[PDB]
Amino acid sequence: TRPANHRQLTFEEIAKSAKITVNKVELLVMKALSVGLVRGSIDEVDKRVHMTWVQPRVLDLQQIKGMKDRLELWCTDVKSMELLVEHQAQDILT
Amino acid sequence: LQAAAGMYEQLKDEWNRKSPNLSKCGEELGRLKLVLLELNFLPTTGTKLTKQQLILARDILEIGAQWSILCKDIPSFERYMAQLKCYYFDYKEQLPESAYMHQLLGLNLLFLLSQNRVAEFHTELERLPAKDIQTNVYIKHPVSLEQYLMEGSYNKVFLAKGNIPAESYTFFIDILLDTIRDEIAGCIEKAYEKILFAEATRILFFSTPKKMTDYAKKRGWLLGPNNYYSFASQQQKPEDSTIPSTELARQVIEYARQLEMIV
Amino acid sequence: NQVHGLKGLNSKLLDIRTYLEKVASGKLPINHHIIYQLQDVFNLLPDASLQEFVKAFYLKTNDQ
Repeated sequence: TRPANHRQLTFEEIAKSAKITVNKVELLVMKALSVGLVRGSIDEVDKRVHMTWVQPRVLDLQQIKGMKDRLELWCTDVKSMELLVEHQAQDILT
Repeated sequence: LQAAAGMYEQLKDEWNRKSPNLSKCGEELGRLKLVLLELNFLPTTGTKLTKQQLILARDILEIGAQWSILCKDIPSFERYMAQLKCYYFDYKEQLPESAYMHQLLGLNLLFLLSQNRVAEFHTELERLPAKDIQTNVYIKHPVSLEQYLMEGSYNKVFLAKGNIPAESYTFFIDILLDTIRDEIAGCIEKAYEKILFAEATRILFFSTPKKMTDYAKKRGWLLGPNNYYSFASQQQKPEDSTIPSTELARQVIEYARQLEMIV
Repeated sequence: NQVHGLKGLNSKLLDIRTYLEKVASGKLPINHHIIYQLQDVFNLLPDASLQEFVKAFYLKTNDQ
């Protein structure tokens, strides 16, 4: 939910959604990377969780909608940047 | 020239020889503008003959610019100041030298610092030779004032001197102090971490400590009975840092394509 | 080749985009495999961009 072009979530929420002893938290957190629910790293000198990958949301109409808008934003970036670079080095092309 | 008295001869004498009468001046201000047709005829058509003439013509015009400070007519001073620029050096030699050339230059140079036309102070200076004959007692206050300011000294940027004529000189001293202090205050904002109440006079170049506190609400310097202005100011200055992808010396994408193109 | 890639990249993004709108309303059949793989592109999000520069050529021309 919170990452999708952001990537951090705080470490702190996990323990608030665990509610169990502190030593047991490290195990849970690490167990999640391992099974294939998530990929990423945990940084405990900032006490935040960085995720490289967050697992895709199992079939819904909603999952399709989230993707479309972000991708459209990106579509606009390619076209603009492509034309820009083409003007200069007009001579090199030939 | 000398020609048509009561706005030639009389104008000179009221500042100098006689005692200033502002009432008499006010009406001569309108009259003086008419006379400029004959006066500025001597500069910008100069010749060897006109060398005696130029001096006489200058006296009415320059005293009349000095009087404009005294009337509190800043636009009328600017119009006349401008014509006088041509007289600073004109021809091969016309003799710029006058007895009130020295009085005129003192007020001119001061006006330039007050405004914070520091550039104009330098640019007019190189043009001025004809002020060496005048000597520096009235001149000595703006040249020195500028130098000390440049240096960073806050105890040599005196306004003690420069009131030796003082018929229109006091006006520049009052404003100069105020403009310069503000600039000194910007300096201090970056310069120094905390000011209590008793070292503030000198450092700010402000008049009182009371005043340092007053501006401490205005520029949000205050934090306790002493200021903490330095922290925020000091930290901003680094800009030597470079964030991933050069955009400091143009964006990386455009720059990288340009290197290819030059070939 | 580089400008050919860039145009080729723009054409690629549009096929996928147009298709998601159609799923969103006015239903087309979908697969679990395609939908997941697309999500992944957002999640992978690059890190930081650095390095690479030249200037070598001017000496060659100058000596010539």
